[PDB]
Amino acid sequence: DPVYVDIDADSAFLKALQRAYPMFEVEPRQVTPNDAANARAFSHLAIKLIEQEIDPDSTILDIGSAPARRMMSDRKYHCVCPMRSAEDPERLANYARKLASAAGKVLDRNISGKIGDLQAVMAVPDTETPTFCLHTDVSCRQRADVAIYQDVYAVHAPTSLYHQAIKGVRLAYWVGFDTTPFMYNAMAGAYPSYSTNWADEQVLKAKNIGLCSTDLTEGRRGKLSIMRGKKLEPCDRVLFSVGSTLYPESRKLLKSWHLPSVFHLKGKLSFTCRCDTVVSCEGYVVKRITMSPGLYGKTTGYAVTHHADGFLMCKTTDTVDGERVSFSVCTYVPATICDQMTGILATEVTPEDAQKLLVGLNQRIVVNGRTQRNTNTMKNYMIPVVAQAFSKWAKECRKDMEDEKLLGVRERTCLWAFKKQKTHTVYKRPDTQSIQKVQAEFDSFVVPSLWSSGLSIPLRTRIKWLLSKVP
Amino acid sequence: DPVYVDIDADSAFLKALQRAYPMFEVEPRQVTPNDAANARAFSHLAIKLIEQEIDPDSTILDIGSAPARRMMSDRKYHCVCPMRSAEDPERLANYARKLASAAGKVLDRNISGKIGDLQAVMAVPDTETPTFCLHTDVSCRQRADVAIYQDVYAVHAPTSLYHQAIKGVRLAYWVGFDTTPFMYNAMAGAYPSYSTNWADEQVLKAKNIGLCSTDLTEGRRGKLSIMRGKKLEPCDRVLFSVGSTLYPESRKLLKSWHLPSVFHLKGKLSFTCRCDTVVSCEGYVVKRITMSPGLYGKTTGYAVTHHADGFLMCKTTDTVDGERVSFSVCTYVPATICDQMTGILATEVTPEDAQKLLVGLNQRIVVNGRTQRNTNTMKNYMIPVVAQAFSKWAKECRKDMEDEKLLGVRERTCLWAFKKQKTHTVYKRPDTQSIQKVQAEFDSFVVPSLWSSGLSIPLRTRIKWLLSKVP
Amino acid sequence: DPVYVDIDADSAFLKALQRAYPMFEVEPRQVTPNDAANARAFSHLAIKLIEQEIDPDSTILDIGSAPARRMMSDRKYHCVCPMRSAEDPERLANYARKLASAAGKVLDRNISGKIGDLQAVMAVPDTETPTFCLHTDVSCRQRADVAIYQDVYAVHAPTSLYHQAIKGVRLAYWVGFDTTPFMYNAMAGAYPSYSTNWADEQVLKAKNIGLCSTDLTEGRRGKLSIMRGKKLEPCDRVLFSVGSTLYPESRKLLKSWHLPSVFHLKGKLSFTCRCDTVVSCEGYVVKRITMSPGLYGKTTGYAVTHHADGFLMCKTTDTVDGERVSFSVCTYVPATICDQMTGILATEVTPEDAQKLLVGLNQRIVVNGRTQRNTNTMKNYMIPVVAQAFSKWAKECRKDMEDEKLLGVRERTAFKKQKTHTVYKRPDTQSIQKVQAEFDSFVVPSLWSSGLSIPLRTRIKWLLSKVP
Amino acid sequence: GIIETPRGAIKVTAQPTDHVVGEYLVLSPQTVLRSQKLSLIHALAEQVKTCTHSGRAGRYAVEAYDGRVLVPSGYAISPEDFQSLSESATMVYNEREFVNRKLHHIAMHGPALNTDEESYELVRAERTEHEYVYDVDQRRCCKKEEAAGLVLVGDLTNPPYHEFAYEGLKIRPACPYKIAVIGVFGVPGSGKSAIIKNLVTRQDLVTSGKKENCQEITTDVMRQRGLEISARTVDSLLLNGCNRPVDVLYVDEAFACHSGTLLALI
Ligand SMILES: Nc1nc2c(ncn2[C@@H]2O[C@H](COP(=O)(O)OP(=O)(O)OP(=O)(O)O)[C@@H](O)[C@H]2O)c(=O)[nH]1
Ligand SMILES: Nc1nc2c(ncn2[C@@H]2O[C@H](COP(=O)(O)OP(=O)(O)OP(=O)(O)O)[C@@H](O)[C@H]2O)c(=O)[nH]1
Ligand SMILES: Nc1nc2c(ncn2[C@@H]2O[C@H](COP(=O)(O)OP(=O)(O)OP(=O)(O)O)[C@@H](O)[C@H]2O)c(=O)[nH]1
Ligand SMILES: Nc1ncnc2c1ncn2[C@@H]1O[C@H](COP(=O)(O)OP(=O)(O)OP(=O)(O)O)[C@@H](O)[C@H]1O
Ligand SMILES: Nc1ncnc2c1ncn2[C@@H]1O[C@H](COP(=O)(O)OP(=O)(O)OP(=O)(O)O)[C@@H](O)[C@H]1O
Ligand SMILES: Nc1ncnc2c1ncn2[C@@H]1O[C@H](COP(=O)(O)OP(=O)(O)OP(=O)(O)O)[C@@H](O)[C@H]1O
Ligand SMILES: [Zn+2]
Ligand SMILES: [Zn+2]
Ligand SMILES: [Zn+2]
Repeated sequence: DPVYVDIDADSAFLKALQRAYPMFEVEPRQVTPNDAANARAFSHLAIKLIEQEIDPDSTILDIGSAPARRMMSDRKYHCVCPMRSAEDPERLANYARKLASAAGKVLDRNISGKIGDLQAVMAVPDTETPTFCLHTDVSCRQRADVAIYQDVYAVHAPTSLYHQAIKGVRLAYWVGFDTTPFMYNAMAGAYPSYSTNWADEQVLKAKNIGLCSTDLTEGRRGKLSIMRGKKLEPCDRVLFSVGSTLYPESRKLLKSWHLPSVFHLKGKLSFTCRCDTVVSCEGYVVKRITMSPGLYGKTTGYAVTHHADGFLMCKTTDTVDGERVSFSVCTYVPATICDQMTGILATEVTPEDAQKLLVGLNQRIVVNGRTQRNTNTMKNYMIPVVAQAFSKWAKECRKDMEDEKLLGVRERTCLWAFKKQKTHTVYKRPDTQSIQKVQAEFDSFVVPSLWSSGLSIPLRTRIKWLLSKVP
Repeated sequence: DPVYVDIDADSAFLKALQRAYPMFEVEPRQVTPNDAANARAFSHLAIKLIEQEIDPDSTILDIGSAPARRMMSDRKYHCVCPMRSAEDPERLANYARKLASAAGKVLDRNISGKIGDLQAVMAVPDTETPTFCLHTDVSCRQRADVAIYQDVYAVHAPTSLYHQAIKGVRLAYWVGFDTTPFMYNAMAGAYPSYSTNWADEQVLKAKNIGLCSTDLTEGRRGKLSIMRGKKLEPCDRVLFSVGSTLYPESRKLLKSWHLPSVFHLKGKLSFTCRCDTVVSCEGYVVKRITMSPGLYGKTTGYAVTHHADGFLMCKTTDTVDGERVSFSVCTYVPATICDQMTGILATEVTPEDAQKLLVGLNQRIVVNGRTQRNTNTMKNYMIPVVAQAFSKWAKECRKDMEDEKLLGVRERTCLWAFKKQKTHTVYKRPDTQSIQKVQAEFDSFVVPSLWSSGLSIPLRTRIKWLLSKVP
Repeated sequence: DPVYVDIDADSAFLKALQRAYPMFEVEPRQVTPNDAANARAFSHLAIKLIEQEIDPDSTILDIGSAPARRMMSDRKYHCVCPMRSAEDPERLANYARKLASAAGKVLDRNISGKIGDLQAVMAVPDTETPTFCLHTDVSCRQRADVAIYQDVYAVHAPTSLYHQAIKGVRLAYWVGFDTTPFMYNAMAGAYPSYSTNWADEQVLKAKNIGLCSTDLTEGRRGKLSIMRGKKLEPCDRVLFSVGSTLYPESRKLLKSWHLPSVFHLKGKLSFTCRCDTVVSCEGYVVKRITMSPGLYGKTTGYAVTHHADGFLMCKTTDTVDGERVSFSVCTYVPATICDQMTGILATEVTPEDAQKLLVGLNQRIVVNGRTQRNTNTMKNYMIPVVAQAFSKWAKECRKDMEDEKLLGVRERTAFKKQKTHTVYKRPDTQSIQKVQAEFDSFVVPSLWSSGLSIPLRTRIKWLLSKVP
Repeated sequence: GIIETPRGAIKVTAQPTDHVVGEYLVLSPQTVLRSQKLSLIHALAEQVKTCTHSGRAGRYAVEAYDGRVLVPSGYAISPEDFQSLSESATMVYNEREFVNRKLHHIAMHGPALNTDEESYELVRAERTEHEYVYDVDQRRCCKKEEAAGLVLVGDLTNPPYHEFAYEGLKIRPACPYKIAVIGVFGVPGSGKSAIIKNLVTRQDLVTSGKKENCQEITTDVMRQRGLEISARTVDSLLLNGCNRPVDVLYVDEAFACHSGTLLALI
């Protein structure tokens, strides 16, 4: 019954894991020094929680999953495995090798069925098999009732969900990052608890952000370019870096998963949908979607996010390829730090004073008999940018206290125009909600195409030879 | 006898629950990290108290309830549930699936009767049965004795009660939020103890309230205006956020449940009825209404609310979509903080000075000549607004002492004009009552409204298939 | 023989309650989080004291009572229950349900007789029965020995007592609030020990009193008015608030119960009566009245009240609907607080200085960590009013010593009247007032009409149709 | 539990099911002080006190040290014998963990450099030429049970003499024996040695004194007269089980030993 995770025994992330999963008990057991250990521990516990609340003897659709992970599970899985990625061949070869080595040593795991399923598919690519297929989400023609997504950011959420509901699916799950920073139209950000940094294509040559690179120079007073520019706005291309692995993503598909509370799917058949958040821990969320046939209720087109920790978004100045520009950066702040800062933001503080006080509140020296250790609450490299945000916030709130307006009227006079004030910092305190306007009515989903066999003969021969032995 | 609640064992809300329910023994056990755990514990205990108070073998009506919650009970329930919300199809499917999963495991309850009841209704939708029906509150034709409203905000209180009374109902109950803030015509507010925030639709783009969202701007001097404003008053649309779930509401239907002490319902038949409050805990109240035929006594049309905690309403200046405006907000303050705050409020105190003392007073208090922690702390994100409100109140109380006037006279300046002094805050101290004027005579109840079904073929087929599982 | 009260086990009201009833022993036991627990504990103990004192062989009359709470009693009660309020139908239905439910189990308290008697009244709603009645206190024609009033403020007192006397009643009791604040003609007041606040209709839109409600949208100049009032004087209508319940009252009927020590009743027959106070505790009093035929002695027409704690009345300035006015308020002060401020009040003190001293004396006092002042002796929402009164009282006392005058003479220029803004009655002090002591008005408010409806009769009879 | 005093004499019943060794009751020092019935041994309760704390963490980290008081139970004895019997049993119980903590303290922290603690080293759990060796996981003395981690050795680790006395309390008698206890006074080695040397009986065993004293009499009787008297020692006689009762007992130099130990020995 104990659940074992690959976390160091002295890590401070263990306490956060326990409060997020109070129905389990977690014991650390480290076997490898992976650079993204925290990002994998959460995913492991999420799968265990889902399987505990799913009715048994029911088939499950797993979209875009490596089949080597669902081998020892006692449930029924149908893996959809297209071959449009650069690391698919390794996963397929590893799955075949592990399957062959497991034959004859495991009593009841349906190993023989899996072996027969793989051989049948390799003979005819277009065949359909209960445990394996090479179609896409909109091409698979196998009926089920539960669908599971895991770290998928390459599909359109309304279009993909509609095709699943046609086959008769009434439940779905999603595991991944938090979409809220991308709804604010930010340029760069970071998730410090999981050692993840993301940035835009146009700021990859910055100097003082999480993910950048530059070089030394002397500085010249003249240089000409054919691009006038004069406009720095976010684009559709975004780079992700989790640990030491790179992932290219797109903004349009990321924002499509910020579903509203209630929405309708209208087409040949009609459905009514909902969306809830069950687990949230410092950036990772788990979502549950229910689908029913018919058309009921009314829609409002609003999305609500609940903040347990502080959320910051400020404006910074940096040099990109030698030129000084300005953009926006977002991050997360622990709740304990935010509560202890309430006293000093009642006055005006310079950035230097804020930085010094934050350092004192963060670092402590701990002695255990004769050993000495230094302990930190949050990562140190984000302190300078955070200190700037508090200084600006404390100044904007004061100005509202002298220019007091009348109650119930709008000031609009020499000309009938109203002045718009400047804003440089958005700060969301703990126990505060944010609301956004999105779309709730979806009509067109027609995306016809032709299916092409994504496989090669050299790969087919290698798999067949590997799956050739008397057991 | 012990009652279990899904609350953390180290929370500070357990003390408040014990004080509100001295006839029970509550102890905590946690199985889910829900974001609205405090709002469900109160509802669970309220139902237990109501069931104990009333005698057995009495028929009870539920107005818009989930039948799955009353499956395991001894009392005779009659569930009235139309199909008017997006959650209705999900609730019905859950009820059918759970009912068929315990056909031969529970013998004490009337499981067989419920299953047969569901099937009979599914045949034709116009059947009245002792357990299930698909009508509204003014279309059901089942005679009972007790009616229960649990978290119902979408009905008119006088009209709904009259239709229940003519069928022979003597007692009723209501469980929900306090409606006092909405009689003061506030623009936004919060319930800190239950992580609930509400705001008007016109101010959803604010910056420093519990429910808002804005972006960064540089400032545009002068803007185009096709239409003219100059008016900023609350409208009928209000949005609620209980932890992480969104609920739209209406002001007129919200204010209809703030009934006076005595009122008459005179139509074809006449009744005389009262209203009392039995349980109140930091925002949640339980109301009891008893009807009786005939006309007796005289009415006065006054409503009284008793404050066990401080209630505040101040006027603040904020920036909505880049423009400076002013509006009013309201909140609750713990009693302990208010009592310790009396000493310095006899002089003039700046908002900065008040903020510093509130932060310090949030960690230590003095009781019975000794010292301890507060243990009844208040949320930090609302301290800035509270501190400003106290300063205005102190200033206003010092101008009345310097303007002493003669007893028995009222200065007037044929017209007679008298000046009105300025008031910017309203503060209701603990152990103080509020009295207001409402309506106490209702006669117009004529609503000749027809009825129509709301089911569909695809949903009916699914329910029949689920109930077809005899084992 | 212990008595159980429905209050908290750590409430400070236990010490006051035990001291007022030294012939019992009080034990706490809480089963309901009621908002008026203090007000119900006193009434429960008051009835117990009265019951044991009287002869258990006499007949007792109840005026406007609820028969439900008189079921489990070994005495004889004649309940007078008219139908003139919205609460009576609920009480009558509850009485019928309890009688049928407890039939055949407790066969000791004469349950069968009560059940049969109730049915007889339902058939003919004009008969007089030993247990139940449907007339008023004037129209009832039952003879007894003792009459009991409990929280009755809607009956003229000299008239009601005379009608009881001619039927052979020699003793009476009354339990209710103190009527002293209404003799000083105040505008608003409070009873902080019982969470009770009252006010007049003309000041219901105040800002800094215990029972008011104001608005926020304002700030303008000029409000045209047709009538030129210029007058603020108390009117008949007065509203009460006990916990979270509202009660309308009238000043004239409230002042009629402030009876003098000796008074005469004249008419067809003559009687002499006396009034005495037995129990007093921070606002509730218990009065005993005796009647005797004939005329004896002479009257003086004076009423005397004894103060065990401080009684205060001052003048305050507030804004009603936006307009600044002035009126008077009153409250009660604990005796310990009054004693400890004797030395401070020797000179002139600023109101803000007095407020700080009061806060320290109230919630910041310690002696050994055992008793102290329970860290809350006086409720914190009445301190600003009290601090203002002491400051004005001290200032006015100093002016008296600076205007020393001769003995036995008065000066006329034709005399000047000074200004008074505070009346302060210290503990161990008595107040005297002049009232009427001779009554001879034999009014006959005799317009009898039943108030029972056909649907209500059917429901009551149906509840008693089944014997279980 | 309850303590009965039948007509002056004091006897204790062992009805509590708490930690008991042999026929001796174990109870906290604070319990003894708060009882007027046990006022005869209140002096020992004060002495065993000042040695009860609940550990400490930080720069100066220690472990909880708990002491207990041992009293005989089940037998009706004189009140005077109750005092001496408690002292002997209690002292042994407090002695055993005093050494145990010292070895455990060295393991977790660093041994002192300018001391003698370098005689204690950390040794692999496999190479265990030490017949008895002290372990850290269970903080006892054990022969071979695969002590995980890294095992400690030392000087007193070789013979665990402190551990050889904990089990002795299991067979420790409680009822004193009634017999004419006579004694010879004066500087020894004049006639009292000769009583057990030249005119000792057949069934007597020379177990008294130090191991050298036990053997000298055996060599003295055999060389001078004979009579084949064997030789055991006090430590072995007290720890190991006894045999056929001695006819007449001629213990010498027993006044060095504690009186309570002699009472159980007889
Ligand atoms: N932005 C983004 N993050 C991903 C994606 N896939 C996985 N991750 C995250 O990267 C973290 C570490 O990746 P791994 O668990 O090592 O991936 P794997 O399944 O073991 O196999 P590899 O991708 O070859 O390393 C995971 O926990 C995911 O949260 C993706 O496609 N896009
Ligand atoms: N303003 C408002 N509050 C509600 C309503 N319904 C429930 N609530 C409250 O919000 C809380 C949320 O309830 P949940 O924890 O989601 O449990 P549930 O009501 O059984 O299931 P849901 O349908 O998801 O709400 C409830 O405890 C109620 O106190 C509503 O219709 N309007
Ligand atoms: N001013 C005034 N006070 C009353 C009246 N009736 C009762 N009270 C007081 O209200 C206090 C609180 O009692 P309630 O909350 O009314 O409940 P109850 O007296 O037990 O029974 P009900 O009259 O049915 O409410 C009582 O102690 C009375 O002293 C009245 O008619 N006028
Ligand atoms: N339309 C789809 N339906 C089902 N699975 C898909 C689909 N598209 C991709 N996948 C699978 O999900 C994973 C993502 O494939 P993708 O083409 O996005 O690789 P990529 O070039 O590295 O881009 P990214 O880093 O955003 O994932 C692949 O393993 C793929 O098999
Ligand atoms: N007139 C009615 N009588 C009985 N039940 C009703 C009535 N109107 C609505 N309900 C029930 O209220 C429940 C939820 O409220 P509603 O139908 O208004 O959904 P909504 O659009 O989300 O609005 P709200 O936020 O107030 O709940 C539904 O289950 C519905 O059955
Ligand atoms: N003349 C009377 N004789 C006996 N009982 C009476 C008489 N008048 C009123 N009562 C009873 O006193 C109780 C108080 O009802 P009341 O007539 O005073 O009207 P109310 O407005 O409901 O109460 P109140 O005016 O005291 O606030 C009722 O139960 C009523 O039956
Ligand atoms: Zn497939
Ligand atoms: Zn129905
Ligand atoms: Zn009568």
